[PDB]
Order: sequence, then C-alpha cells, then structure tokens
Amino acid sequence: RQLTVPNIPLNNLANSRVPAMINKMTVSTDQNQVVQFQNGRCTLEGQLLGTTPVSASQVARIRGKVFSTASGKGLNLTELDGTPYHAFESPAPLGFPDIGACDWHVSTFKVNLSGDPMSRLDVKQNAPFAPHLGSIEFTSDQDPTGDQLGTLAWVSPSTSGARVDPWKIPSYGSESTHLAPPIFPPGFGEAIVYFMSDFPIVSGNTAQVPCTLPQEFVSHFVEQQAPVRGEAALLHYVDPDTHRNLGEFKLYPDGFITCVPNTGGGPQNLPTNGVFVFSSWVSRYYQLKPVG
Amino acid sequence: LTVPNIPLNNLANSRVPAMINKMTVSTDQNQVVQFQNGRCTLEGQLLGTTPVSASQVARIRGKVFSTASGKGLNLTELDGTPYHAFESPAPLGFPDIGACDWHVSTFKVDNLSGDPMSRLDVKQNAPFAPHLGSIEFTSDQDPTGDQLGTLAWVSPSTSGARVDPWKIPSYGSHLAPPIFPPGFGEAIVYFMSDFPIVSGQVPCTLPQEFVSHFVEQQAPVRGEAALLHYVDPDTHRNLGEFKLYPDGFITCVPNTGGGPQNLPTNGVFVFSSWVSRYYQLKPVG
Ligand SMILES: CC(=O)N[C@@H]1[C@@H](O)[C@H](O[C@@H]2O[C@H](CO)[C@H](O)[C@H](O[C@H]3O[C@H](CO)[C@H](O)[C@H](O)[C@H]3NC(C)=O)[C@H]2O[C@@H]2O[C@@H](C)[C@@H](O)[C@@H](O)[C@@H]2O)[C@@H](CO)O[C@H]1O
Ligand SMILES: CC(=O)N[C@@H]1[C@@H](O)[C@H](O[C@@H]2O[C@H](CO)[C@H](O)[C@H](O[C@H]3O[C@H](CO)[C@H](O)[C@H](O)[C@H]3NC(C)=O)[C@H]2O[C@@H]2O[C@@H](C)[C@@H](O)[C@@H](O)[C@@H]2O)[C@@H](CO)O[C@H]1O
Repeated sequence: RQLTVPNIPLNNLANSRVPAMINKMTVSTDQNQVVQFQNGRCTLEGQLLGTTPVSASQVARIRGKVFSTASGKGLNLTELDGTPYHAFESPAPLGFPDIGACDWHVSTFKVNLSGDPMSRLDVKQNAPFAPHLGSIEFTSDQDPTGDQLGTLAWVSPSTSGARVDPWKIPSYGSESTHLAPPIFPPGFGEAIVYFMSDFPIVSGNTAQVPCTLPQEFVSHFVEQQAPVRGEAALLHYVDPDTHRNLGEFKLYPDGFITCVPNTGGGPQNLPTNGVFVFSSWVSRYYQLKPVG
Repeated sequence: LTVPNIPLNNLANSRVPAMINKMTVSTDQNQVVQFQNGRCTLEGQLLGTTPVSASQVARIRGKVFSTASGKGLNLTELDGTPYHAFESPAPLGFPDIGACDWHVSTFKVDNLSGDPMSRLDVKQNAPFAPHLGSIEFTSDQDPTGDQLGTLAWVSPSTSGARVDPWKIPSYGSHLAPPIFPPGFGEAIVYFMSDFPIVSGQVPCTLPQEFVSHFVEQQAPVRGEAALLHYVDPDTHRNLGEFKLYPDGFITCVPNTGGGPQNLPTNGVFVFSSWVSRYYQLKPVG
C-alpha cells in the first residue's frame, strides 16, 4: 500500500484535541518547545497512540456512570460506547480530553427524557482526577444520574488568578499512565507545525487549541495501514485551483508534520485553503525550503 | 473504489454530533426520507447542506441582531465567511432535524470571561428562515456578536407533541432530493445514534466518514451499484451483503422480522465489486 494524505483542504479538517474545525497553521513562539499531546497521535503505519480515537466525533468526549460519596459525586468512566473501561495500556478511555492543568466543563445527557436533559459537569484536575484508574469527580448545578455521555464544552483556570495553557496535558494517574511519547522538533532548522482551532477558553492567552495532526489525517492513516518506506514523507501544500506548490513539509513516521519557517514568519502566513499532497519518501536529513 | 476501513461503531452520524450505535431499516420499508445532511454522491458531490467534516455537522454560526421580540442570528458559514442566500438550503452543516425546537450551545468567537456559553432556544415557526440567512431565538443568557455553536438537544414544538427526527425543516418561503427505496425487497439502511430528544435515536443515511471519503476520492462510478460486504474485523467473516448506490445511500434485503439491526455493530464495510441495478442481495438479519 502506498502512503497518501487526505485530499481535503486545511479549512475542511477537524482539530484532533477539541470538537472544532482547523482555521490555520502555526509554529510555536519557542521553536524548541516539546509537546506531549495524547490526542491526535498516530503513526504513519496507522497505529493509534495515547487516548487518540478514530472519529472527529469521539474527540474530547466523556462517558461514565454517576456515583455518590460522602463528599460528593463522580463518574466511573466507560468507553464512549458504554463498554467497560479497563486500565491497561492507555492513559484514559479513548477520546478522553487532554487539555491539561485547568477546570473542564463537560455537557452531558443521560443515555424517556423530560424537561432539561443536559447537565454541565464541572471537573477539577486535582487529587480525585484519576482517569487512568477509571474515575473522576465533578460538581454540577444540575442533578445528573446514571449513564452520562458528553462533550467538553469549555475550559477555565484551575484557580482564580491563573490561566489556561492548552499546550499542556493532564496528569492521568493518582503510577505509569502509558502516555504517547513527547514530540521534539527534529532538527535541520525544522519547526513542528501546529493546527489551530477557535475554542472557548476562559482566561487563555488566546481562545485557540493546537493539535499536531488533523483528525482526518489520523483516520486516514488508520484506514490505510500503509508501510513506511523512508525516514520521512515529503509533502507539498498545494493551491487546489492553480495546482501550485505553496511550500515543502515533512511528515515523520511517528506522526507529526514540520516545516522550516522563514524568520519572523512561518506557515501562519500561508493561505488556509490549500491541500497537502504526498510527494516522495526522503532521508531524515532532507533540507526543506523555508516557508512564510 | 473504496469505502472507509473503519468499524461501524467508530463512524460518526452525519445529522447529529454523535457516534453510530447501530443500523436498522424503517418499520414501514416504503418510507421516503429527504435528509439534507449526510448527502453525497458516490463520485464525491456534496448535496443539500452536507459538510465534509464530522465537526461541521449540525452547527450554527451567526451575528446577533435585534428583532421585534428579542434577538436573532444573521447566519454566516461556520468558518465565519459570509453566507450567500443562493443554491444551498442553508449554511453548510446547518442542522436538518425538522419540526421541533432546537437548543443550540454557542460561544462568542473572540478574550473570554465568566461563563462563555449561551443556549439559544430556537423554534421552527414563522421567523425561522435559514435559506434567507436568519433565525430567531430566546435565551436565558445574553449572547452578543459572532456566536458559533452546536445543536445540543431537541424538544417538541408545542406541549403534548412528539419529536420525529425523521423529518427535515422548512428552510423558508438545491435541496437534496428524496431517497426512494428502490424495490425488490430492498430497504434503505439507516444509521442510528443516541441523542438527547425530549418526548421522542436520530437516523442518517451515510456515516459522515463515508461522505468525506467520497469527496476525498473523487472516484469514477463504474457500475450501477457498489456491492459491499459487512465484515467481522476479528474473525474476518462476511456478515452480510449491502448495495451502495451512486446517488449516495445504502440498502440491504432484511430478513422478515429482522434486518441489519440484528448484526453486530463493530463490523467493517468493504467494497467487493460493481454490480447491476437489479443484483439480488442475500438477505441479512
Ligand atoms: C466555596 C468558596 O469559598 N467560594 C465559592 C465560590 O468560589 C463559587 O463561585 C465562584 O465564582 C468565581 C468567580 O466569581 C469563579 O467562577 C469560581 O469558579 C470559576 O472560576 C474558577 C477559577 O477562579 C474556575 O475557572 C471554575 O471553573 C469557574 N467556574 C465556573 C465559571 O462556573 C466559582 O466557584 C467555582 O465553583 C465552586 C463550586 C468551586 O469549585 C470553586 O473552587 C470554583 O472556583 C461559589 C461556589 O459554588 O460560591 C462559593 O461557594
Ligand atoms: C410564566 C412566565 O413568567 N413566563 C412564561 C414562560 O416561562 C413560558 O416559557 C415556557 O416555559 C416552559 C417551562 O415551564 C417550557 O420551558 C416552555 O418550552 C419548553 O416546552 C416546549 C413545549 O411546550 C418546548 O419543548 C421547549 O423546547 C421547552 N423549553 C425548554 C425545555 O427549555 C417555555 O416556552 C418556550 O419559551 C417561551 C419563552 C416561548 O418562546 C415559547 O414559545 C417556547 O415554547 C411561556 C411559554 O409560552 O409562557 C410564559 O408566560
């Protein structure tokens, strides 16, 4: 099988961290910044890593059964289809959100509905946040019971003076959590390409969430199950009307994309209607032409 | 030609933001539907309001403006580019769950403070004019400016009534055409998802990833129908035969008293061959 990437323009691609559409590419202000996102992670051969699910509609979702303690309430987590979550070789159930170090606000419904079926579960990333072992605590102004299924609606700071940094991941343990490994900028002047989406972040530097692979790229790799035939895949980002090559990018086997950004610029200066196309297999050391 | 190499339970609904729970046929197997989302030809032509991504499904974006009785939205496309009242029934991705109230959770696309969410309560009555590019709402919050959001739940238009999610809206005073069962014992296959419906699952005719697959591929149609096998991914056994039509829907011949609702929900659809219109399917379920 021959490796391809989706024939879909950037703006029709979904974020792999939050339920939203991609609106631009960028590079990090610190081009040496290392990330360890647990969603949007998939090898070129189609191996899912971390908590990464297959579908865009599994991204940043939570399902579980409500339980009561002396102190309050929690969810005993299940997979999103309701099957049992077993602590094995994943940080959390598939699709579980990976926006670290902040409060989450998750809108859920009970899976004969009457009145208002929604509950907003407010979740702190403090001590009883133990998704790896299979439970989290929440508070809610509503009264959720039983089998609740929902989606991350918005995020806010853990404490009043603080901010939300969407570039961080949670601490899944309460303990080895089987995390997808860190991603380093791989040298040769290359910077990791991040795909950004608008998302309601309260007290963030911006209201945007980065990811390292568009969700449709993930499912494409899973479907295709293609053999890696080189150290990197050279891609062109192409204008779909003129077929002009707008810039060179490298797609690495571990499942992320790089470019060489022009000083003070980068892929954030490119049109957002282009399509990535596989060009050829290249050596790890292939030197890219600068973009932006 | 290929269809997505992905088990059914990892496929998304194309009419609501939810995962596929199961397949079924309609109780009345001659029932005609006209869904506006989840519609795409085999060659990759989007129809109705159907978008490419599962994260565009059943979403609304617009600018808040003042109406006679309160507030409304002047619609835009989901990416914030202007909506033109033209050939589509509405902005791409606009919900198509007809004849009911909608409850849509939105945020202001901006710096945020406090509670950034508004729930827009939308009735499909006189001012509901999505083709022209406007709808009205009531809300217990105070949304302003550029609001982007997703359908959260639905309820009855009036007290005592029931929600029928098999209906589509009236878009106002290029609708995707109806899907007719083709005859010969074949029944349209509907893909069902759990979704919060007060006083009622939501059906669709193509899982969303089938749509992006067709768009992505731009495959030539080389026969009158595509014969698909539904395969157990763990034993690799063929669990049943289905036909995929060029206009973009799927059929089976359901066994009497049964049907694809009796099949496991973790199987994978696989293209087998091109067949003629009247290729007779082995019954399933
Ligand atoms: C118990 C006590 O000493 N104080 C409680 C208040 O903190 C609760 O109201 C708080 O109002 C704050 C703003 O005026 C703030 O909204 C706070 O939580 C909110 O902000 C924090 C960070 O500062 C987080 O971002 C939260 O996610 C966010 N919650 C929202 C926006 O809904 C409010 O209290 C929060 O929720 C309570 C239950 C506790 O978990 C606090 O730690 C949270 O901060 C309110 C309690 O309901 O009044 C007092 O009880
Ligand atoms: C008493 C007062 O001061 N004002 C009255 C309003 O409260 C009434 O609003 C209705 O409140 C109901 C709850 O008691 C209910 O929420 C109703 O809508 C709900 O039920 C309808 C079907 O009957 C739909 O299913 C709605 O989706 C559902 N809404 C939910 C669950 O949130 C309310 O009426 C709706 O909202 C009002 C403002 C109007 O827009 C109606 O057309 C809507 O149906 C109000 C009802 O007419 O009467 C006031 O006097």
